[PDB]
Amino acid sequence: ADDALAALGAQLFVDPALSRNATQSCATCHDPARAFTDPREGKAGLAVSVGDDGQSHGDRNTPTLGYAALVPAFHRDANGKYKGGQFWDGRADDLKQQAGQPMLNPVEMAMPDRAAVAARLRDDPAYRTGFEALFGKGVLDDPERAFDAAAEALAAYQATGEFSPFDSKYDRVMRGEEKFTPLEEFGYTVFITWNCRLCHMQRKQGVAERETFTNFEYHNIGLPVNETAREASGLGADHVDHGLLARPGIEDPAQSGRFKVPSLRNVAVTGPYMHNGVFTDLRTAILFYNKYTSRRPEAKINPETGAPWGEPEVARNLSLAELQSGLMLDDGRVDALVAFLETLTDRRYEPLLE
Amino acid sequence: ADDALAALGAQLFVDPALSRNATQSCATCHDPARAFTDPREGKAGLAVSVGDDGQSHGDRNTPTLGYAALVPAFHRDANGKYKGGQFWDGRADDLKQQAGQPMLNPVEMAMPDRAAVAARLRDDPAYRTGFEALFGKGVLDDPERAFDAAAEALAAYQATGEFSPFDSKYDRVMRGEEKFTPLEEFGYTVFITWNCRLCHMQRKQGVAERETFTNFEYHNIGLPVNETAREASGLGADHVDHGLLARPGIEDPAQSGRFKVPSLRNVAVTGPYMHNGVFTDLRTAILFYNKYTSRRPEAKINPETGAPWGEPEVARNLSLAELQSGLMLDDGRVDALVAFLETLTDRRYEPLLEESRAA
Amino acid sequence: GTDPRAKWVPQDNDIQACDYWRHCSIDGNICDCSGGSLTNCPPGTKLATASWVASCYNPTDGQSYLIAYRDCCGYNVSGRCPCLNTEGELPVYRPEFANDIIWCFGAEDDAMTYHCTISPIVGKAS
Amino acid sequence: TDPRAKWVPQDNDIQACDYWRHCSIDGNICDCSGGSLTNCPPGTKLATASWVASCYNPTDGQSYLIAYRDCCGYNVSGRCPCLNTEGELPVYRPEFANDIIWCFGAEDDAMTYHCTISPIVGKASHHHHHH
Amino acid sequence: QETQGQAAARAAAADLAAGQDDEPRILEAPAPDARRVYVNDPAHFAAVTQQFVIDGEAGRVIGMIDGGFLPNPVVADDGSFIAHASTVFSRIARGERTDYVEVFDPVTLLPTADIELPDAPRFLVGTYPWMTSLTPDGKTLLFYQFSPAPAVGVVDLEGKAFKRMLDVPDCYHIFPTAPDTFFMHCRDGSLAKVAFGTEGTPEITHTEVFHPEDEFLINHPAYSQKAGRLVWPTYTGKIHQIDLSSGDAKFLPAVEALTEAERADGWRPGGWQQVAYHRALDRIYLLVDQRDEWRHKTASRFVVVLDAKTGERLAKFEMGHEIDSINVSQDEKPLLYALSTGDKTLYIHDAESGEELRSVNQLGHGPQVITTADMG
Amino acid sequence: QETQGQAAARAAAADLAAGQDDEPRILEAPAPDARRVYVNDPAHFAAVTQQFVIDGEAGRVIGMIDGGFLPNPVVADDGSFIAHASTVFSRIARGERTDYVEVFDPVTLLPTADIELPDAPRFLVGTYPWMTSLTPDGKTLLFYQFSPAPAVGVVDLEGKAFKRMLDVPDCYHIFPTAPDTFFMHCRDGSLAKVAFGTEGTPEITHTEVFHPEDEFLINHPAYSQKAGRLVWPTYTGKIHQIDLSSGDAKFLPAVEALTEAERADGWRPGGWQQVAYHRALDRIYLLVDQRDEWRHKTASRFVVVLDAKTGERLAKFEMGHEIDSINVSQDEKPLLYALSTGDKTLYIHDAESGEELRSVNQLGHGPQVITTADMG
Ligand code: HEC
Ligand code: HEC
Ligand code: HEC
Ligand code: HEC
Ligand SMILES: [Ca+2]
Ligand SMILES: [Ca+2]
Ligand code: NA
Ligand code: NA
Ligand code: NA
Repeated sequence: ADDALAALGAQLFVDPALSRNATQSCATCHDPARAFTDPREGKAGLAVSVGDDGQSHGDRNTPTLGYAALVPAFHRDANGKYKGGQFWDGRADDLKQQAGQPMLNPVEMAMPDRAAVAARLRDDPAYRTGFEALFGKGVLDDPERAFDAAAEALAAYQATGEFSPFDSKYDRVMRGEEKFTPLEEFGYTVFITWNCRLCHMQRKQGVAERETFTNFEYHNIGLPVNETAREASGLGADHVDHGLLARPGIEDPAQSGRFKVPSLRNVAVTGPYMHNGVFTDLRTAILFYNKYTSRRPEAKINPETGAPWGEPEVARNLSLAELQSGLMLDDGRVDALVAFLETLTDRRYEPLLE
Repeated sequence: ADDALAALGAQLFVDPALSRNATQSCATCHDPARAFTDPREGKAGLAVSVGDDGQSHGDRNTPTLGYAALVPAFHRDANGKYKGGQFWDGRADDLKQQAGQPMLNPVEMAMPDRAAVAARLRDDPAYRTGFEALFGKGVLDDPERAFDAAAEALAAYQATGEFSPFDSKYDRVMRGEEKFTPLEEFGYTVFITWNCRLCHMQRKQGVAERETFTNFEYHNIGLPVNETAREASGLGADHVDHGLLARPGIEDPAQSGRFKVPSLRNVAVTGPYMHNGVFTDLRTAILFYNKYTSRRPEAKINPETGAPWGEPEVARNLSLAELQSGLMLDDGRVDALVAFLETLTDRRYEPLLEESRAA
Repeated sequence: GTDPRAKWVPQDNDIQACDYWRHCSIDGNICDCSGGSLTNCPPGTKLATASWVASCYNPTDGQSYLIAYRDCCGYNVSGRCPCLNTEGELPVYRPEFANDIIWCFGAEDDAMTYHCTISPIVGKAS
Repeated sequence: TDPRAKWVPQDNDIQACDYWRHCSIDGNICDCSGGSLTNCPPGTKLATASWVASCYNPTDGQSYLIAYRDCCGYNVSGRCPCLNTEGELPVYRPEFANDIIWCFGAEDDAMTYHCTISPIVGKASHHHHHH
Repeated sequence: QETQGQAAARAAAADLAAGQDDEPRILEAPAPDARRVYVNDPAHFAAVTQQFVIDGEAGRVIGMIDGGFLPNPVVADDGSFIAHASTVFSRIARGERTDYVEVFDPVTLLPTADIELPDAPRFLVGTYPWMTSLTPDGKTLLFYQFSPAPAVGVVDLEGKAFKRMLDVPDCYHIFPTAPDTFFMHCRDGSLAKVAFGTEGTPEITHTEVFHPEDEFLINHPAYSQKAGRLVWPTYTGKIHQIDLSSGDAKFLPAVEALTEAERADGWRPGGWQQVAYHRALDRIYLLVDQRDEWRHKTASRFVVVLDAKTGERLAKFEMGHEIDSINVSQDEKPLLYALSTGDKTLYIHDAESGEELRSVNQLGHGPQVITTADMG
Repeated sequence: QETQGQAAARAAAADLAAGQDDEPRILEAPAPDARRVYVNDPAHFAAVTQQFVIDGEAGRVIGMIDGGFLPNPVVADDGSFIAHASTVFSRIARGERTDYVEVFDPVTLLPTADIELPDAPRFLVGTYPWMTSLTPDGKTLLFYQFSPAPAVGVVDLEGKAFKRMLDVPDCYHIFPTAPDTFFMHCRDGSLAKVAFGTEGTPEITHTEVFHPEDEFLINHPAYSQKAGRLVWPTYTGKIHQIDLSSGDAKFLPAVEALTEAERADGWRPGGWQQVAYHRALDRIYLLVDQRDEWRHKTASRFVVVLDAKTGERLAKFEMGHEIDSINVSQDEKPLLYALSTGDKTLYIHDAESGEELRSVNQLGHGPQVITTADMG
C-alpha cells in the first residue's frame, strides 16, 4: 500500500508524458530543487508559471507542495470560518482531488481528457506493472480508474516524509537540539506576540505537534493585483480574483477576496510571494502588514516599486480586526521576523538561502 | 447721666416741635405701638412715609428702630464686605449720625436748619433744664451743640432696653422657659439650614449672644422698583436707588443695588417689606426667594399682583451665589418660616400678631 | 476598636476622630483630613450652601449645639478619615436631619460630587 | 507570603497568584471577574497584543510560552489581583514587559485594563529566562 | 470541597495534556436565573463604581458592570435586562455632569441603550434601591429628584428617550405599581399615589397619615413589585406593611420584629438594607442587633425571620459577620444574602437554616446594595 | 506629641469659648515649599485616580487632585505649577477616549489649562515618572507614545496647545535637557538625543551602546533635570550615571549599589521607584532587599545610600515597613520619602539617619509615585 503507492506517485510526479506535448511534469512547476515551486522565468518573472503549450501563463503563483499534506480537508468549522483544502482559493478538498486538475488544465499540463491521460499511462510498461499491482489488472484501460489511481499515487507521494520532513532549524530548536540566535529568537517572540500568530499558527493556544505556521483559514489581507502577472495570465484587466468565493459551493459574499493562509515553511526560498507572486522579496511581504498599522508615509509604499501598494483587488472582507493591531513593526522586528522565517527552511534547502 | 440722657431723648423722640409745622415727631413715623414703624397711609399705602409738610413722601419704607442699637457702626471688613451703619444704604455711620437727619430732611420733619432746631428747644423750659444738666449751660444757644446733643439723646434713648427687649417667644424658647410649637420648630430648623441663615444671622458660625437676625451686610437681592412708592416719592421714572453706592464715599460699582440686611426681629408686625415697602405680606417676602431657586412658573409671579416680580431695579451684583441655593421652599416650609418669624415678635407686640393672619 | 453598636461617646479633643463631638451626624470624610479644616473646604473643591443639622453634645461645656454640616464638592471622595454617625439622624423624608443625601447644593460650578464634610456650629440647641 | 522569595509555581488553583501560568501576569486574573483562565469576562474586549513569558509547569516540568492577553474596556476588576514578573524585562523589551497596558487590537479601541488571561502558545525557552 | 479555582486548574491541566484547543474570546454570562444576585458598590461616594453580577448558587462572580457617581441599579424581575441611572462628569468628579440611563444585555452585559437625562436631574444620595424604579412591564424607569423640589423623572426604556419630570408633593421613594402609577412616602406621614400621563398635571392622591411624626420609617423598606407589598420598618423594628396590589394602599397590621424584652434589652434594627421580603414565603427578614437608638446604620449580626401575616418569629439567625444589608432569592429554598460593607463580602446563607453556605469576597470598596430578580 | 487633630480640637474649642467668628470657605494650600510632596495613586489600574499633595514637614495632607486612567504627574521644579497628562472615557472605562493635559495652580489647585491631546496618543502603562516630562523652562510638556510606534508628543503649556508628534527610533523614556532637546533610552542599548526645531523631523543622534543585551535597566531611573543627572540602576543594582548637562551624553563611571558579596547572598533592588537622587548632596538612594532575581517589583525593607561620585555606601536603613517607592526632598537636611503601596502610607523619614519621623496613611488604593519639586 503506502510504500509502493507513493513510489508510483514518485514516478508520475516527474513524468512529462502527462502533459499534452510531453514537455511538463508536476516537477517542472513544482521543482523539488526549489522547495516544489517554479524556478522558470516567464513573461511575469517568477510570479506565475507557463503551461505545457510554452505560452499559457497562470494567474497565481505556484505554491510549494512541502507540508501541504498537513492541511486538513476543506471544511466550515463551528465558528463559521472555512479551513483547509488545496489551492490558494481552497477549491480542491484535499491533495487527491487537487492532483488531477493540473493534468487537464489547458493553461498547465493540458491533457484533453482522462482518456488521453490513461493512454499515456499505457505506453509505459513500467506503469502497466506499477498500477496493476496496487489497483488491479486493467486499471489503465479504464480512464476513470486510471486518473483517480494516478491522483491517489500523487497524493500519497506528497504525504511522504520527504515533502514534510520537519527538519528545519526551527524544528531542531523545538526539539532542544539547537538554539535560536538572538535575532531568530527575537523574531520568534515577535512572531508569536504580534498579529502574525493570529493566522500563521495552527492553534489558538496549546502546543501544536506538527506546526506548519498556518491556521488553514481564509483571509483577505487586502493585496493589490500583480499587473504583469495579470497581464500574462490573459484573464483581462477587468478580471477580479475573488479567492475562496471562487470555490464552487461557496456563495457567501463575506468570502470574496479571501485566500488560504499559506504555510510559512520554506517561505524564505519560495519567492515571489502571495497568491499572485506580487512581492519578490520576503522582507516586502512582511512590510506589507505595516500598511495597516504604521502611520509613516513609507508604510503605504511598496519598497520594490517605489509606488503606492495599489488598492486591494478586493476592498471588502479585509481582516481588519487582525491586521489593525495598533502596532508597527520597526526595521528591527522586520529583520528579526526575516531571521525567524529563515529558520523554517527544510534542511535540504538550507543551501538555497541566498 | 445714662438714665437722664436717655430720658431726655425719650422726650425729644415724641416731640412734634422738632418738625417745621410741628406736626411730626420721630414717634410719628417710628410709632412705638407699631414696633417703631409707620402705621399711617400715604399715596403709596404703607410703603413710604409722609413728611411734616403733609405732601412729601420718602422713597424707602420706614424701618423699625427696635434692635437698631445692636448694629455695628458702618465699616468694611477684611473680606472687603461692607457691614453695619444706619439707613437701608448704610449712609449714616451709627444712630447718633442718623438722628439729626430726619430733622432737617425737607421730606421728613423739614426743619430749615440747626438754628431753627435749637430755637425750638429753647422755647421749652424742661429742655433748657434737661439739656443744660447733661451738656452744660447755654448748650441750647449754640445750634451746633444743641443739634448734636439732641442727636446724642436720641441715640441713647434708642439704645435702651425698651427698644431691644429680647423678650420674644424665640428669646423665651432659647432660655428654656418654653418651647416652639411644631411649626415654629420646623420653621427654625429650615431657617438655619437653608440660605436664610447665610444673611439673616449675626454670625457665620458659633452662637450670637444677642441675635438680631442679620449679619449687617449689604446684598442686592434683585428687587424691582416699587412703582407706586417711586411715583409718590417723585424721584423720577429714570431714577435708580443704588443702595450702598449712594453712601457718600462708596464708589465701587459692585455696591450698586445692595441694601443693609434688615433685622428680622418684629418682621411680623412691620410690613410692608424690603427697602421700598414693595411687598405687603410677610409670606410674599419669603416667596420672593423662590424666584432664584424654583423651576415652577409661579416662582416668578408676585402673588400680590399676579404679575412677574419685575426686572431688578439694579440688575448687577445680585447675591446669586447665596440666592441660587438649588432648593425651592415648598408651602409647608414657607408656613414654617412665617411661624418661626412670628416668634421674633417682642412681647408687647404679640397682640398685634392676632390680626396679621394669625400668630 | 469601638463596639460600633455602642452609644456614641462624644469627645472634644481630636477633630480627626469619628467620635469628635461635632461629628455626631457626619456622613463621609472629615475635611480636615484632605486639606480642609473643621469648618473649611480643601483647595480645589467647592463649598455647598445646603446643610443638614444635628444637635451635638459638647462634653467640654455641657451644652448641646446645632451643627449645620456642609459638603465640599467637585472632588472624588477623599478616602481619608471616613466616618458615619447618626445622632438624631432622621430618614430622608426629614431631609433637614438626613445624612445620606449629597448636600452639595449651592456649591460653585454646580459641583455635586462628594469630597468631604465640615462641622461648623450655627446655634445653641434646646 | 514571603513576597521576595523565589516564586513557587503550583498547578492546582488558577485564582491564586502562584498559579504556574501567572508567572508574568500583572493586574487581575480574569477568572475572578467572570472570565476564565483563557477567556475574557462579558462586556470586555479581548486585546490582540500580548506579552509573553516562558512559565515553568511543575506538573510535567515542561516550560511553556504564555502569551498574556488583556481584556479591556472595564475598570479594573479589583478581584484576585496578582503581580508576578518571571522573565519580565523592562519596557524597552516590551515583549517581555508587563506594566504596559497590552490593550492594543481590542475592539472599540478599548484601552482600559480589567483583567488578564494566561493562555499557552508554545513550548519554548528564552536566553534571558530558561529553565 | 474543591474550590472553583482548584476545579479550573484541574480542567486546564487535562486540556493541556489532551492537546485540547479552544479560542480565547469574550464569555457570555450564564443565563440570568433565580440565584443571580447583583451587588452594587457605591464605594463610599466614589465618583466611579461597580456592580458585581454573581451566581449565588456557585458563589461566583459571573460579570461586572461599571458605573458613575452613586448609580441607582435596577434589575428587571423577569431577567430580560438590567439598567442603572448613573452620573459622570467630564473631568472625573468635576466639570459637565451627564446623567444617563444604561440598559444592558444580561448575558453579554453590553449596553443596549444609553439615554441622556437632561439638566442633570438625578438625586445624588447614598444608594436607596427605591429611589429609582422599573415599572412592572419594564418599559419605564422612574427616578427621584430632590432638587430644586421633590420630583420624579420618567424614562422610556423602550423608545430609549427621557420623557419628563413630574411635580410631586414633599415625598420620597418611588414604588411603581403599574405602567403609569407609583407611590411615594410623604413628610406628613401619608403615602402619595402618583398616576401620570405623557403630559398633564399627574393625578396625586394621599392616603391617611399611617404613622406618628416620631416613628421613623427607614430609608430601605423592601418592596415586592409582583406582590405589591411595601414592608417598612421603623427604627424600633416595628414593621408597617402596606398592600398596594389593589392599586390603592391598604394598611396591614403592624408587627414587631423584636419582643418587648428584646426591645427593653436594647435590640433594634440597623444597617443599610435592613429588611428583605420573600414573596412566595410571605416572610420578612430583619437585620437586628443590640444597639443604642442612634446607631441605626451600623451593621447587625443577627437576622430575625418572621411570618408577615402574624408577626410570629420563625428564626433568629446568628449571621456570624457584620452584616449591613440583606436580601433573598425569590425561588423556593431561597438564599439569604448577607452583605458586609466592611468585609466587602457577600455571605450567602441558606435562608431556612441560616447556615452560611459560601461567600464572595473582594466586592469593591464599600458594597451596600443587593438586588435579585423576582423571576417566578 | 499633640497631633494635628488634637491641636485642631483645641483651637476650635478656644474659638467657641472666645466667641470668635470665622467664615467657612475654601482654603488655599500653603505655598509650595521644598518639603511639599506629591503622592500619585495609579490605584492598581483603576479608571480614576488621585494625587495627594502633602506637607512633608507636618506630615499633613494639604490637598488633592483627581486624575483619570494611569495619568502621568509632573511637577515644575520651581514650584510655580503642577500638571498631568491624563485620560478619561465618556463612560467610566469604556467609550470615547480623551487624553489631555491639565496644568494646576499649586495653591488653589484649580486647573489653569486643560489641553486636549489629539488621537488619544498617551502611552498607557504603570506609572513611569519619566514617561512624561517638563522641559526645563516649564513651557513644554513632552509625553511618550508607544503605539503604533515609539513617538514623542510635544505640548505647549504656554500657548496651551498640542503641536505635533516626533518620530523617534525604538526608544523609551523622555529626559528633557533643554527647551528643544530630550534624551531617550533605546532598545539597542544606546541613548537617543532628540532635538526638535519648530518643524521638520527632529535630528536624532545616538550615543554608543552603553550596556549589553542581558543587563536590564529599570523602568524608574532617577533624573534630576537641574543636574542633568540620569541615574539608572539595573536589576543587580549596577547603576549607570549619565551626565546630560553639557547638552550631550557624558557617561560617568559605572557604580555598584550592593557589594559583590551581597549580590552573592541575594541582595537586589526591587520596588517601583527604586531609586532617588539628591542633587545638592550628589547622593543615590536605592530600595534593596534579599529577593529572587525575578521578584524585582516587590516591596523592599531597606534603603542603601551611596556617593554618586565614588559608589561608597553612606548608610543602610531598615525602613521598618514594606517600601515600594522612595524619593527625597531636594532641600538641605532632606526628607526621605518611603511609600508603601501595600500600607497606602507615606512614611516620612530623616534622610540622614533613616529614622521614621511621621507618616500619612490612607493615600488611596495603591499609591506608587512620589514627586517632589527641586526648588533650590
Ligand atoms: C505549472 C504549469 C504547474 C504544474 C505543471 C503543476 N502545478 Fe501544481 N500548482 C500550480 C499553481 C499555479 C498552483 C496554484 C493554483 C491556484 O489556483 O491556487 C498550484 C497548486 C498546487 C497544489 C495546492 C498547493 C497549496 O494550495 O498549498 C497542489 C497540491 C499541486 N499544485 C500539485 C500538483 C501536482 C500533483 C501536479 C502534477 C499532476 C502539479 N501540481 C502540476 C502550478 C503547477
Ligand atoms: C490574517 C489576518 C493574517 C495576519 C494577521 C498575518 N498574515 Fe501573513 N498571510 C496571510 C494570508 C491570507 C496570506 C496569503 C495572502 C494572499 O492572498 O496571497 C499571507 C501571506 C504571508 C506571506 C507570504 C507567504 C507565501 O507567499 O508563501 C508571508 C511571508 C506572511 N504572510 C507573513 C506574516 C507575518 C510575518 C505577519 C505578522 C507581521 C503576518 N503574516 C500576519 C494571513 C495573515
Ligand atoms: C417719616 C417722615 C419719619 C420721621 C419723622 C423719622 N423717620 Fe427715621 N426713618 C424713616 C425712613 C423712611 C427711613 C429709611 C430711609 C433710608 O434712607 O434708608 C428711616 C430710618 C431711620 C433709622 C435707621 C434704621 C435702620 O437703618 O435700620 C433710624 C435709626 C431712624 N430712622 C431714627 C429716627 C429718629 C431718631 C427720628 C426723629 C429725629 C426719626 N427717625 C424720624 C422715616 C422717618
Ligand atoms: C442675602 C443673599 C440674603 C439671603 C440668602 C436672604 N436674605 Fe432676606 N433679606 C436680605 C436683604 C438684603 C434684605 C433687604 C432687601 C432690600 O433691599 O429691601 C432682606 C429682607 C428680608 C425680609 C423683609 C424684612 C424687612 O423688610 O424688614 C424678610 C422677611 C426676609 N428677608 C427673609 C428671608 C428668608 C426667610 C430667607 C431664606 C429663604 C432670606 N431672607 C434669605 C438678605 C438675604
Ligand atoms: Ca511563492
Ligand atoms: Ca417695613
Ligand atoms: Na463560489
Ligand atoms: Na406699590
Ligand atoms: Na457713593
